[PDB]
Amino acid sequence: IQSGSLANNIKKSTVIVKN
Amino acid sequence: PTHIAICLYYKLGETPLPLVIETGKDAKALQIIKLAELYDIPVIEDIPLATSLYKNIHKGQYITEDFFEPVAQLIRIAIDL
Repeated sequence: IQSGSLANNIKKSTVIVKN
Repeated sequence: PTHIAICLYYKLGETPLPLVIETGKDAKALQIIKLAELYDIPVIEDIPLATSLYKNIHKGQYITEDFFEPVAQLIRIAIDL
């Protein structure tokens, strides 16, 4: 179960890099 | 891991270097990627860079010198959109 801060951290992000 | 997602944050004047604010592997990585799309956050597929960031830069840490150029490039691709 995701943490309460996950969505806020994503929304704040400049870019997300994935494999 | 099979899936990796690294969330980078840069704000001129606040972050002297790009900051890793969130990371995930496997199920959590997939959740980050799906929520990113939902929230209109740019997601770039870069297997080598994601893999090396995951191994070396922990959640809450600034990137280190080896990553300065590749991450700067990543940000400009994202910001150019």
